[PDB]
Amino acid sequence: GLMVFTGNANPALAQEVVKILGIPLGKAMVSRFSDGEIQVEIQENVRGKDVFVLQSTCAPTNDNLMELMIMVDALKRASAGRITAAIPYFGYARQDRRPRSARVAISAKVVANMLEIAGVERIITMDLHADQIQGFFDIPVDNIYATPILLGDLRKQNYPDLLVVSPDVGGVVRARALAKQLNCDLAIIDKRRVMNIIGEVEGRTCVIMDDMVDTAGTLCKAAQVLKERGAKQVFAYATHPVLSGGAADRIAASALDELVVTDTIPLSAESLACPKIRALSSAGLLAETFSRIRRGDSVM
Amino acid sequence: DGLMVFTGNANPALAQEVVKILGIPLGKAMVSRFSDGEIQVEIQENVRGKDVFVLQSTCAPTNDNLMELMIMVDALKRASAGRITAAIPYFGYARQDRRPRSARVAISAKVVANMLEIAGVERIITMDLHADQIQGFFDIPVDNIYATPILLGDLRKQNYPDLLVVSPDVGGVVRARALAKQLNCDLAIGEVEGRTCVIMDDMVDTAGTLCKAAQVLKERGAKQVFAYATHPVLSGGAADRIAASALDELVVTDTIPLSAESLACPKIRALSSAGLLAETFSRIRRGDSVMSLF
Amino acid sequence: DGLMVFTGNANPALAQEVVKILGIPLGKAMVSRFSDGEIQVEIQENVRGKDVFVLQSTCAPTNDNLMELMIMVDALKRASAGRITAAIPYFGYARQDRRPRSARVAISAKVVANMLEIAGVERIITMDLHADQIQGFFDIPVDNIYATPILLGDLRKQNYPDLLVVSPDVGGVVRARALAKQLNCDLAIEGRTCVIMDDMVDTAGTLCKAAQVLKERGAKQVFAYATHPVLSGGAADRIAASALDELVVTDTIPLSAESLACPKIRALSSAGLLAETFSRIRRGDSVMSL
Ligand SMILES: Nc1ncnc2c1ncn2[C@@H]1O[C@H](COP(=O)(O)O)[C@@H](O)[C@H]1O
Ligand SMILES: Nc1ncnc2c1ncn2[C@@H]1O[C@H](COP(=O)(O)O)[C@@H](O)[C@H]1O
Ligand SMILES: Nc1ncnc2c1ncn2[C@@H]1O[C@H](COP(=O)(O)O)[C@@H](O)[C@H]1O
Repeated sequence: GLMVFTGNANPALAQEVVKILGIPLGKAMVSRFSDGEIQVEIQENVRGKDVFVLQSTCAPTNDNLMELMIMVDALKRASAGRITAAIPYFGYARQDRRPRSARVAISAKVVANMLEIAGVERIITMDLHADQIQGFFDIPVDNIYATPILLGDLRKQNYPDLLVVSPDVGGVVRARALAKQLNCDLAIIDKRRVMNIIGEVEGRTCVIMDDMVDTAGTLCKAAQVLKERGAKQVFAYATHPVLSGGAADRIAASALDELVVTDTIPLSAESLACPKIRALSSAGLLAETFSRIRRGDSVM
Repeated sequence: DGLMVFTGNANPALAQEVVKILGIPLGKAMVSRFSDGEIQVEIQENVRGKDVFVLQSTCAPTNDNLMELMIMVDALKRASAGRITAAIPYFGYARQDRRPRSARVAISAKVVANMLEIAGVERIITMDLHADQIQGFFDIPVDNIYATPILLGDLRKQNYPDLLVVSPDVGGVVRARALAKQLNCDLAIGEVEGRTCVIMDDMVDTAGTLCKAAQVLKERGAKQVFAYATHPVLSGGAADRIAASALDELVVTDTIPLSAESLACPKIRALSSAGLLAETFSRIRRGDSVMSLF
Repeated sequence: DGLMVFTGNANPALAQEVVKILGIPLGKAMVSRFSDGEIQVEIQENVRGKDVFVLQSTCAPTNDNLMELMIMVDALKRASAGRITAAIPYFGYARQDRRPRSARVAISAKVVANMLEIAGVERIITMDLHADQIQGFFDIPVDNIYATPILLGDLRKQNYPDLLVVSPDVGGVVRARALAKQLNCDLAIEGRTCVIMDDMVDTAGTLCKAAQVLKERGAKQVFAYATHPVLSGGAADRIAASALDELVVTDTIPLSAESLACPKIRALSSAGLLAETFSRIRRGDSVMSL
């Protein structure tokens, strides 16, 4: 019953997922017409099958979302038994509210509604930006943590004298949790009119952990501030390597020693040319989730 | 009064011309991008209880323009707009209106219909919808307006001798004979020598079909060949192949903005659909008959 | 196994033949009328957890046959059917699929799509749907099957001399070339045997004009094939009197008394094609492979 299809966002990652699952990748043309409208054709029988669609909605965001939307409709109309959208990086997640009642959209909610009306029956996502996005859906949402992958690597590196750093006074909650888990010290960076650091950073190898890195502006600003307070090294772990706005070259010039990321969003040719950026494989964690959910489907 | 018109980046010049005719300013909005390319939207004006029309064709880039419309509609809805009408002169994805011999494809135009309704769109205005059945993909009111008064207006103005209407296709003889009956001239699909031939389509994309017909018609001795179409999709080497073709001119509307290479091509002339849209909006606002116009 | 098939009054005989082929009994139901003419339905056996198919063309009397299907679906749903599929070989209201230029009309085919879905229908099976765009009126899966195999089966079965596929209307000239290609014969818009193929026949007006103007101008024989025999308002008389040599149709709509009487009208069984479609769907096999 289990089938897996992919869009163009992450096709290599999907091949690794099905490899582990011991199944072939479902065949589909996912392409464009001459005018740039999305052309999709499911090129095998999906009738009554349990279908997973692996497509992060990373850049180009709207294209990847519409690829997903259209694939879902084709699968629905071809009478798939069940449709799951596996969206490791969730595009528009950062637009989850209207700050100070600004006349903006709650885009994460539009996307939620979009997927539901296309006929998506459940969501799998990774390190979702805000827990509250789960309530934008009236269908089941499974949010998986890539923390094991990242902590796995950080441990292999055996850094002395490890210290977790919270870049801002947001995730102090989560930074203490990480520091408790590796039982090391915690330091916090903040700006009161980035100036203040509480906890001495002097002899420390500092580590920063995040859901995503975008421009890398925060990571790189934090890293300097740490080397300015004597830090030996600064390392950044992040699940989703968005890496827009000349981030790779900003990283290249920074006080940051290394950026470790997941392969949810494949690396640019620029990023692959950047020795400070290194990827880890999220495929095993994805396959394990697909298998747990599949087990549930065969209960009834 | 109460009426407001907004626009994304699909067709800004058309929007400006529409509001000029309406006698109102364009609604203030930032429709932009974040560094990662996700759409950035803020309504920069009060819209509470207002009768809001969003003017955005879902032309290329199709998905970006559709999502701008989606996100603007959400922004407006949450800012408590009284009513939201999507004015989509060119409806992208309209050609995916079925599954051919039931191939395992999407009915994309239905997906988009569902998306707009779920975002909070209450009414649709569109021009020369590729398929009339698309009106049935919606459960909200759909007004399909026609560029015929513009295109026929201009064609009649030209005052061509020995005027003959041609269906380039076969799946177009119905519309073509209706057009022939309205111009009272003969119809070809027929006899052609010595006569000025006119083709009317709702759409022009690559022009491959268009230009082939012009060639064939001339071979059989057509005096001149003219083409009239509402929507200038015009990809990818369309403008170039129209230039190099037996086609004397191609007249279109401005529902899709012309490219640089299309603006360079001296055979492509574009007519404003702005008057047609503005009168439509205006009639809708007063409850007057829209049908009348066509 | 967990498969159940019920019929309304639109096509009882056909449903019995489908069900005979499948090797199962027809589902026990009363589908009838109260004294005032309101639909009376009771499901007279247990359906819970079962995979229920209802076979009902919404041919004339359209609204009664449509309302029978609505009421049956509701009763089945409330009797906890595991799943409901409406098998509607002829889909009534299919010709109302748009609003023409200057007409304040309903898109009735869509009202019907909405009705069916709100009743609890989960999957549609239909035959030679009049406009493919109707599939987009539903947000449930729709399987449109073709009667070409049973029509072409019969056509080849009588080895007509000098066969020529004819397109009568300008509309379906495209698929007329696709038919000719499949029989490897010519296409027309003389002294040959002409076959016309169609989705349906209603008044037979255009068929009969076509048959005449083919005959006037030469043709040996004229034969017509159409899946759906609607055949309303004088159709049988118009056909008897026409240049047609035979009209061949399927049994998705049972022949009225007048059509039965007309020796030019011959009906083929669609039961094997419906029964194969049910099995393939049930097994998860591909339908379009047919
Ligand atoms: N794709 C994006 N890229 C950069 N910034 C964004 C994006 N989407 C939303 N934002 C901004 O980030 C803010 C939310 O950030 P936060 O306060 O950290 O949850 C929103 O108010 C937006 O202005
Ligand atoms: N954006 C597009 N550009 C070109 N062809 C398309 C597009 N969308 C759909 N089609 C195809 O064009 C055909 C519809 O054209 P028509 O036969 O004129 O209705 C279908 O086979 C579609 O798959
Ligand atoms: N039950 C019906 N009988 C006859 N004509 C119809 C019916 N329903 C709709 N129509 C009209 O038939 C035309 C399309 O049908 P067709 O000629 O089969 O393509 C439209 O102009 C409809 O208004």
